[PDB]
Amino acid sequence: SGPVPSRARVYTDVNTHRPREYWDYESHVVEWGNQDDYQLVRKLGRGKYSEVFEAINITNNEKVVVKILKPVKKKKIKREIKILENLRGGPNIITLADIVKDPVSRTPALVFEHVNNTDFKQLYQTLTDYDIRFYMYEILKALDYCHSMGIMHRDVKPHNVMIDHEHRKLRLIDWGLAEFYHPGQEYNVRVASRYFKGPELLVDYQMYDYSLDMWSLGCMLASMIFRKEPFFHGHDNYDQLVRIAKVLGTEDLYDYIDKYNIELDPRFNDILGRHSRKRWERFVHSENQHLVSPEALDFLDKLLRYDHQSRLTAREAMEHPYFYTVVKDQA
Ligand SMILES: N#Cc1cnn2c(NC3CC3)cc(Nc3ccnc(-n4cnnc4)c3)nc12
Repeated sequence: SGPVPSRARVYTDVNTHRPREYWDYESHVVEWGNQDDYQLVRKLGRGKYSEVFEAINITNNEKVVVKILKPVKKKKIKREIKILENLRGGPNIITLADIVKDPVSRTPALVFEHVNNTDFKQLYQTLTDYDIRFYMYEILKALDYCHSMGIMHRDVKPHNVMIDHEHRKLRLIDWGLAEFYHPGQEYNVRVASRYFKGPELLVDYQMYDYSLDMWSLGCMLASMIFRKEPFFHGHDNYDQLVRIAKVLGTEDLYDYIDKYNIELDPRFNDILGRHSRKRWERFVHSENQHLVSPEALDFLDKLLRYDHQSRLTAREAMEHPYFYTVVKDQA
């Protein structure tokens, strides 16, 4: 007779108190700049819904990044744009600088500030214990901000974090999966990269919230401190939950599904089984030990919970002892 509802613990009603225009993005009319202000220098990457390029703004000679959209429902384009406009100027959020359209193709393109990134496959190996703490704090600033502005990112993962290590500068990018949180709303669970999916997505619980992002942050942290990328390495969406169960154990999994009355896919019946909750030490070794501390593990344990209501908020995470060195240094 149905699954049990959930409300976010924090920033629950923030969009309700706003003018409709703020979250009702289908009514947003898009303000188009001049496509001839930007000349593409070279391709930077691909996506599911985009091709990305370095470009020059010829009026100021500023370097710029251009995300040319593949055909996607116009609703989804207005959402990314609206979300980006709402968040502009927020801490460690990428700045949307312009929106242009090819006058012939009619293909839309988003123009962003350039960050002098160093790709994470090279950067993460160089990273000290202190660096991980510093950049994790920087990410949490962005997440607390967007959550406080009524927005879930829903795609937090290393590819979506730009770090200019030289200037100790971080930007959270790709708001193309992001959505507005409204209490009661049932969301698409076919979101996020497999390795970063929260249990709520994996068991098809739709009434999820900001805390989804905190799970994915936990996945990031785990891979960085344990130097194991990715941390939960499922073969598919089913085996992804099993890879999690083999670590957080099945006891809390079934208490979770019980608490929310979740109709578990029949196909999980075979493969899930019974597994104990492991201790973090099973993942410590001499190569990664210098990154691992009791603080780090305490923090990680409080991100990585099945029950979304029981995970740390961004603000609570920022107040954790793991960050005391960082908070002191920022004053
Ligand atoms: N936004 C943004 C942004 C800023 N600097 N920077 C850089 N800087 C590096 C020196 C080159 C690379 C990059 N790359 C990609 C690749 C693939 N997808 C995206 N993307 C998808 N949706 N939004 C962005 C970005 N994106 C960005």
